[PDB]
Amino acid sequence: GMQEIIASVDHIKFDLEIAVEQQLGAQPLPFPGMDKSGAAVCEFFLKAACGKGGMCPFRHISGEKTVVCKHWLRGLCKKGDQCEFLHEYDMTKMPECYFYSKFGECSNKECPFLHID
Amino acid sequence: MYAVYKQAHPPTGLEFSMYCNFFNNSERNLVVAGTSQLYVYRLNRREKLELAASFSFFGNVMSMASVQLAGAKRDALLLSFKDAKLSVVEYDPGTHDLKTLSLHYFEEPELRDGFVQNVHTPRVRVDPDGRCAAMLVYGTRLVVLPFRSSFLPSYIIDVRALDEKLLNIIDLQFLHGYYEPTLLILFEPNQTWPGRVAVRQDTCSIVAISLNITQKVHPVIWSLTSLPFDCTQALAVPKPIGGVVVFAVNSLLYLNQSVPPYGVALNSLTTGTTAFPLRTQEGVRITLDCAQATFISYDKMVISLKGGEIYVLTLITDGMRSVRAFHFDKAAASVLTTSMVTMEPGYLFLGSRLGNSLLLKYTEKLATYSFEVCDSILNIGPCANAAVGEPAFLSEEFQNSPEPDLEIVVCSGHGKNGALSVLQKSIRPQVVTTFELPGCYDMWTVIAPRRHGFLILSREDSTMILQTGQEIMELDTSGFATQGPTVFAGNIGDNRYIVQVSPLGIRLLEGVNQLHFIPVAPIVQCAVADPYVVIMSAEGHVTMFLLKSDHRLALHKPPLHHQSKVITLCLYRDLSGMFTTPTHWCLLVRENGTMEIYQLPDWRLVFLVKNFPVGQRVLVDSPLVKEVLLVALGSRQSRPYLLVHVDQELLIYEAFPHDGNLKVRFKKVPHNINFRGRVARFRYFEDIYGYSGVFICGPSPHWLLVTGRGALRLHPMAIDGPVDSFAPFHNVNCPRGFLYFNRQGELRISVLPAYLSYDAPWPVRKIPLRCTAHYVAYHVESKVYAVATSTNTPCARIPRMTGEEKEFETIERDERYIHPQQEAFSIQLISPVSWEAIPNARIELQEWEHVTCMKTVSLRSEETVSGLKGYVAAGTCLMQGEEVTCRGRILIMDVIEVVPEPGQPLTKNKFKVLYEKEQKGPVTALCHCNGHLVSAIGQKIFLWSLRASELTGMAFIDTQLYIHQMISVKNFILAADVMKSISLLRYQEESKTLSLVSRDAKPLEVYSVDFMVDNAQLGFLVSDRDRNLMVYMYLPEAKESFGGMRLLRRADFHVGAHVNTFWRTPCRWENKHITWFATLDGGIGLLLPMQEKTYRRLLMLQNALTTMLPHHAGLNPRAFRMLHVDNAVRNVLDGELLNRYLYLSTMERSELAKKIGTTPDIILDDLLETDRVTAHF
Amino acid sequence: TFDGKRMRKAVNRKTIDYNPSVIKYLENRIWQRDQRDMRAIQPDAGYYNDLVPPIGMLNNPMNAVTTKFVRTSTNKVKCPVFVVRWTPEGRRLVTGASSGEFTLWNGLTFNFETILQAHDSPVRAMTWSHNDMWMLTADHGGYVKYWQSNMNNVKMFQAHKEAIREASFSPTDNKFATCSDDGTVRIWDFLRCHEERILRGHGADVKCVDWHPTKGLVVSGSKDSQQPIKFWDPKTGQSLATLHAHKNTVMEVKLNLNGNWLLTASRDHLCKLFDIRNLKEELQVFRGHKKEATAVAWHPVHEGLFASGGSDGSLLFWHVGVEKEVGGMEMAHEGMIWSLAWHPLGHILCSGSNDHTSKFWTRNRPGDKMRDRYNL
RNA sequence: AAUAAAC
Ligand SMILES: [Zn+2]
Ligand SMILES: [Zn+2]
Ligand SMILES: [Zn+2]
Repeated sequence: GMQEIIASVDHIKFDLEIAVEQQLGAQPLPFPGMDKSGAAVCEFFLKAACGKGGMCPFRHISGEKTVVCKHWLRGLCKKGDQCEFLHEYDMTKMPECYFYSKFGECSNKECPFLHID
Repeated sequence: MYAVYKQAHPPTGLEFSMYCNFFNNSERNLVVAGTSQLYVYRLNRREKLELAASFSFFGNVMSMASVQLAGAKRDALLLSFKDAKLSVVEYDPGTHDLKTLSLHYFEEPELRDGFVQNVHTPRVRVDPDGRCAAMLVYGTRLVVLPFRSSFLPSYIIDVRALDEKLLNIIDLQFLHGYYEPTLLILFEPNQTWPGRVAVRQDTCSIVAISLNITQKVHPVIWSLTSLPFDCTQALAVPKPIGGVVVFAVNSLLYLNQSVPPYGVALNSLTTGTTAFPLRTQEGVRITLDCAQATFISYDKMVISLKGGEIYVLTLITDGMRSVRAFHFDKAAASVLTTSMVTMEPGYLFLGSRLGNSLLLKYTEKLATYSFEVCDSILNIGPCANAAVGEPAFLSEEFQNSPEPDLEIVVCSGHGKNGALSVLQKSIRPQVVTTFELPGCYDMWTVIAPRRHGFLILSREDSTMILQTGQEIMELDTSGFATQGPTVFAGNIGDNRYIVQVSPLGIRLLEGVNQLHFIPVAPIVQCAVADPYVVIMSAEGHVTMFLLKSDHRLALHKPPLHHQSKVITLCLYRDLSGMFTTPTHWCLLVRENGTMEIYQLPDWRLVFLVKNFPVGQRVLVDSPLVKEVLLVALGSRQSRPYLLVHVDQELLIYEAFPHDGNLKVRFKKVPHNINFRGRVARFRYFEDIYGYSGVFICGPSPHWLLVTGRGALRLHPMAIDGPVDSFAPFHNVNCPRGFLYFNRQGELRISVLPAYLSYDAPWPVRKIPLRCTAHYVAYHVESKVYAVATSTNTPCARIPRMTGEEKEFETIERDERYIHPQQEAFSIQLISPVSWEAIPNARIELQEWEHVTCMKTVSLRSEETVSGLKGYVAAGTCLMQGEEVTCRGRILIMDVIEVVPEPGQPLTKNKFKVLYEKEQKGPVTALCHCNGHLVSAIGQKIFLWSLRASELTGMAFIDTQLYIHQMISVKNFILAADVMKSISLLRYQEESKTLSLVSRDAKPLEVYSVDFMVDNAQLGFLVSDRDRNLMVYMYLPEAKESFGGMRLLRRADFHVGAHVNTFWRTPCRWENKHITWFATLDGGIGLLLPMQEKTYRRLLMLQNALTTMLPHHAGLNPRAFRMLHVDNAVRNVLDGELLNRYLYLSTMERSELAKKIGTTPDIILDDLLETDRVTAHF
Repeated sequence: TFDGKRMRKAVNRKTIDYNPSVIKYLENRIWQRDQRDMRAIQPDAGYYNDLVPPIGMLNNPMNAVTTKFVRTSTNKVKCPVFVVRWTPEGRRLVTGASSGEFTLWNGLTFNFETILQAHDSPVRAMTWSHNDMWMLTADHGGYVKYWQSNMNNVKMFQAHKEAIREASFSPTDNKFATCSDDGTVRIWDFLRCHEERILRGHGADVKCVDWHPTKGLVVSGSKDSQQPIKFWDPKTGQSLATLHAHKNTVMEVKLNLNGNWLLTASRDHLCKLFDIRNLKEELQVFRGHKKEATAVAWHPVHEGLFASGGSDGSLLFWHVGVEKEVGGMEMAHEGMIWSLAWHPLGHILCSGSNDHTSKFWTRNRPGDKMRDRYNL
C-alpha cells in the first residue's frame, strides 16, 4: 500500500529534474523593470554569478533582509527583488500592528501582524 | 509519449433496460445496457437472472429502444450513440454475433445551429403499434424513421420551425390509440429557473404532433400552455384509458384531449410557485424529481422515487374511462434506480448505476402490493476514491514471493447503497498442509466409501497411493498396481466403483480390492465418462468399455474407418443439454485437421469441422492438437464449453443451439491467457466451495468458473509459480477444497479463502456501509483503512451573518412539507482482518462540515529509523450557503495500538488526533513533499512543516480558482483546478520558496491528475469532464511551447468514462510504471508506457484492425478514441482493439501480418508481453 | 484623506462566496452523470446548500440571469468609470475610472484593496492576457501600457495620436490591435511594441475591435454609416469583408469563444447576431433596449447567453434562440452603462456606470420573493 | 513602506 513503498521512484533521475538544475534554455525576460514574483530561485547565483542580474527570469536573494513586507502577502510588490523586505512566509518576522502602537487595541481578532506589548 | 490503454475490468452499472424478443419470438428477454456494453438476460424459475449474451461497443449507449419490424422473426434494437448516431441492430442466428441492419450518421455542422457545445443527449422513441420511430437529435431536431427491404428513408423535422416554437424539449413519448403515430412533446417556450419564480411563474407546454408518414406533414392537435414550471418525464398511459401522466417535482397531472386537466399536488411547495389548478393528495408528502416509473398491467403504476422508495399509483377510473382521482400507497423500499422494467407479471427489474441492480417480485395482499427480492446483479458503483492496500491472511508458504502482494479497496456506490469494495484479481489459496513428494507428476483423487478416499500418484517407475481420512497417510496394500505407472484413475458408476488403467492392463476396483482385470501400443490417455470407458493408445487405436451388471466392464471396440490418425479424445453427457439430434457423446480429433463428434451407443458421425486446428470463430458441420475437453458448466450442467490446446495457444468455444446432425455450433470467446506420458491440463472440478468449472494447468494457471449466472469467469493464479497437476479434494480437516503440485514438487492441501465472491469479473467482497463512502486510505502502520462517510439528516436551521456573530434561523413550515437534506460526515475505521468497522473509533465532525479530501500523508519525524511516519490527514470545511464565509480545518490523525477491550480483538486500534485547528479559509486538497504537508487554502497553496505539536508554514504561491486535486513526487507538486488547468509546482528546500514551473494555458475541467512514469520521461496524466485522457510534458527545449511556461499535451485518448482514481505500480520495462485507474462507470483501466519501436509496429496493426473487421453496431473504433469530438496528438493504442488480434483465427491472423509487413509470431510476442507485465492486484 | 491608519470597528461584509457551491458540485459530480440525473432545487429558503455553479447546471442557462443585487462599490472621489474587468483568477476587480485610477475591489467581500494612478486620461480599454501574465490598458491620450499581475507599471508607449477606444489581441500573447478616434486599427507586436501594419479605409472614427479566437480576424465597428463593420486581416492588412448592419454608430462588437457568432451592439436601440461564415443572411435581432445599447458581455460558460447594457442605465439578459429577452433591470441601474464583465465562474456580474458607481449582480436565491427595488 | 481599517 501507499505507492511510496510499491512505486518507489527515488532511484529515478528524471529529465524534468535535470532540466531545472541547469535551467535548460530559459529565455531572458523582456521589459527590464519586471518582477516575476513566483519564480524559482536560481542556484547559479548561489554558487557563482549568473551574469544577467535584474534581467534574469529567476529570482536573486541576498542575506540582508530582515522583516516580511505587508505587500507580498497580497501579491502586490512593485519593488520586486530590490525591495528592502523579506518575501518569505515566516510568521515570526512580521511588522508590529499599527493599531497597538497608537490606537490601543486591534479590531479584528485574526490580525496577522505581530502583537507585542 | 508512447503508451497503451488496456482495460482490466469490464464496466458494471446498468443504465438502460427493456423487455423484448432478443433471441426469438417465443420467449422474452431482459435486455440491459450500460456504458458501452449490452447484456441479454433470460430467467430461470427460486428464480435467478441468467446471462445469455454480452456485447461490447466502441461508443457509449445514450438511448435504447426496440421495435419489431414487419415480417422479421425477432425484435430489432435501436441504439443511440453520441453526436447523433442511430444504429438498428439485431441478434443473428447462425453466427451468434449481432447483425447490424442500419447506421444513420446525423452529425452535421448546419444542424447544431451554431452551438458548439452539445449538452442534449439523443433520445430514441418508438410507437406502441410499431409504425415509426423517432429520435430527438440535439434537442431541436426530430428524425422520423418510417417502417412498413424493411426500412424507409428518414426525414428530419425541424422542431423550432413548427407551430408553438418549442425551443426547449423536456421529454417526448408516443401516445396510444391514434391511427396516426401521435408524438407528444413536453417543452418550455419560455424557460425559467427554480429559484427565480416571481417573474416567470410556470411555463411548460404540450404539443401532440400527429405525423403523416406518407404526406410528410404534421399538424399540432391538443395544446396546453400553463403546466407547472418544473415538469420532468411524461408517461404514455396505455390503451384502454389513454392519455398521459406528467410527473412534476411537486405535483402530478393527468392529461387527455377530451377530458379537462386533472392534476393534484404532492407536498405543499405549490403555495406561491404554481398557479395551475391543483388539488391535494391525502396522506402523501413525496417528490417526483428523479423518479423512474412504468405501467404494471393497465391503470397501475410503480414509481421508484429518489431514495429508492416504491409507490403504486392506481388511476381511479370512472365508467367514462376517465380519471376521478389518484391513489398512493407506500410499498417496500429498494435500490436507487436508473431504470425500471416490468418483465413477466410479478417481476420488476431495477437497473441502477449506483447500487446492485436487482429483480423484484410482487403479489397482491389480502390492489395493495408487497414486493419480494428475487436476485441482485453485483455492481461496483461510481468509484470515487480507491486505495491500494495489502491483504491480511496470505499463508506462510507463499510469504517470500518477490513481487508485492496487494489488493485495492474501492469506495463504490452512493447513499443508501454506499459501500466499500475489496477488489482482487487472482486467487491466493489458503494452504493448510504441504508436503514434498518428488518424482510423481500426475495425480488423481477418487471417491471411496462423499469425501475423497484415495490420492493416486503416477511416477515414472511406480505408483503412489495415499489413504485419506483423519490423517492422510500412504497406503501399502494391493488393489492398485504399484509395479508401474498409471495413465489414468477415475470413478465409474456413481462413486461406487473405481477404475484405473495401466499402459498394459485395465483394472476395475470396487474399493481397495480389485474386482477383475483386462489386458490390451502405449496407452497415453483414457476417457472415463458416465458408464463408458474409451481407451486410446499412441498409434491411434481406440477401444471402448461399458459397465454391465452380472458389474463387469465389456469390450466394444468402436466401428470406425480411420482416414487419419486420432490424436485426442473427450467424452460428455447432457444433464440439462442442447445436443438434440442424459445422452452420451464422443469427441475425436484426427491428425488431418478435422473434428468429429460421435453419438456414443452407436458410432455414427454427427458433427464435422473440416479445418479444425486453425481457431475459427464459428464452426459448422460438414496444428498438433494436444488436449480437448468438453464439459458442461452452470445450473444443472446447462451450457457446454469446448476447451482445446493447439500450438501453445488456449482457445475455448461456447455452444449455442442452431437448426440428422447436431443442432449446435460453437462460438469462440476472448481470452487473456497464453501457454508459453501425456499429462492432462484441463481438469474439470465439481463443487469446490460450491463453484463448478475447470482448472487449466500450465505456465499461467487459470480457474475457469461458471455459476448459475451463466457468465464466464477466468481467474488467474499467479502466486507459487506454474502448476503441473491438480485435483479436487474433500476431506475432514480440509473441507471442499483442492490439491495441486507446485513446479518444485510440493503437494499442497488447500481451501479457497472464504471471504471473497468469485462470481464477479474480479473476486470481490462488497462491504455495505449504508452511507456514502467518500474516501479511503490504507494506513501501513497498524494496517487499517480510514473511510470518510456521510448520512443524510433533515436540515432544520439556516445560518446567517449579522456582523457580530452567526444567527441560525429555524425553518418553520406546514407539517405537509419535505425537508432539505443535511449531510453529517464521520470518519470510520475499517479492519482488513474481518471487515467489520472497528467499534469506538469514529471521528465525527461539526454540524455543517464536509470532508473535501483524505490522503495518507508521510510527514517526517525524529522517532523512526527513517524520516516518515505515515499519518492520515483530512482537509474539511463548512458549507453554510453562499452568504456565509467558508472556512476550513486541517485534521491530522494517526492510528495507535492500545490494549484491546476484552472480547473484541479488533479494538486494539484507535485514532489519536495530533492536530485539529481551523484555518484561514477552505481547505481543499493536501499533499506530502519530502515530509512537508502541502495544503491549498482558497487561492493559496501553503506548505506546512509539522513540528512536535503544530503545523508551521514555510512557503506558498497564489494559485487559480479552486485547486481540488494535488499529487506530488520529489519536490514537484502537480495541482488541478476546477475550470482552468493543471499547474505544476516546484519547491527548493534550501530556501523556503515555492514556485510555479509551467501550466496548461488553455481552460480545461480536470477531474484528477496523475504521474505517467517512463525511464526518464515523467508524464502528467489528466482526465477531462469529457471522458478523455491526456498527458502533458514539460519540454523547455521545444519551441512550440514557450520557454519553460507552457505545457504540451503529447498523448490523447478518449476513454469512455470519467476517472477520479489513480494507482501506480511497477510491472512484474526496465524502470517503467503502470499508472492504473478505475473508471467512474465501474470499470478499471491501465496505461502502460511503451518504446517507440514497439509502438509503431502496433500502430500499423491498429490502422489495419480498424478498417478490415466488422465492428459491432457499425461503429468506428478510431473516431470513438479521438479526443473530445464525441489539436489531437494521439499516441495511445487501443488495447481493447489490439485484443481483437488474438481473437482472429490463425489463417486470418497471418493475412494482416502480411498486409502490414511482418510475421504473426512477432506480433504475438509484441502483444502478450503487455499482458504478462500487467498481472498485478 | 484615506491613508489606512485610522481605525474602525470590525464588520462581517456581505459575501457571495463561491466555495460551498463548488464543493457541492464536486460531490454531486461522482454520482451524477448528466443534468438528467440531477435532483431538482426546490423553491424554498431551506434548499440553500443545493446550488451548483453554472458549470454544474450546464443546460438550463437561465441559472446565471444575475438579478440579485449585492453591493455598489463607489470611490471617494466619485469619478465616472469606463472599463471594469476581473483578474483572471477571480481574485479582485480592477476598475478603470475617468481619472486614470485603478481601484482594485476585492472579489468575495467586495471592500477595497488598492488604488493606483495609471494614466493621465480616462481609461478606455482594458484586456487581460490569455494567461495570467499581462494586462493591456489604453487611455484617452493615446498611451498603451503593459501591466503585470501585481499591478506594476511595465513598458509604456504611444499607439495613436487620438483617443484609443478598444483593444484586443491574438489567440496567443503576441499581437494586439488598438482602434482609436482617428479611424485606424493599428496592429502591434507585443514584445517589440512594433506597429506592424495600419488598417485604413474605415472612413470614420472606429470604436470597437475584437480578434477572432482561432481564425485570425479583426472585426471593427465604426461611427460612420457607409462603412459600419469592416472585417480585417492581421497578416495581409487587406479588408476582408464589409458588413452593412446598423443605421448608426456600432458601440460594441464581440465574439463567442466558440467563434461562430458575431454579436453587435449599436446606437439604434438594437443588438444583432451574425454568423461570420454567412454574412449575406442574418441571425436574430434583439429588441428590448428602449434607449441605446452601449455594452455587451458574453457569458463565459453558458455559450449563447449575454448580458447587455443600456444608455438609460438599463441592464438586460438575452439568450440565443429566444425572441424576447430572458429578463432584465429596466431603469433600475442608474446612469449609462459603459462595460460589463462576468466573473470567471459565470455566477456574478459587474457593471460600470456613467455614474460614479459600480454594482455587482448575482443569481437569485431559491424561494425568495423578488420584491426589491430592481425587480418588482 | 506603497491606502493594512474604505459601514
Ligand atoms: Zn540568476
Ligand atoms: Zn516587497
Ligand atoms: Zn492587530
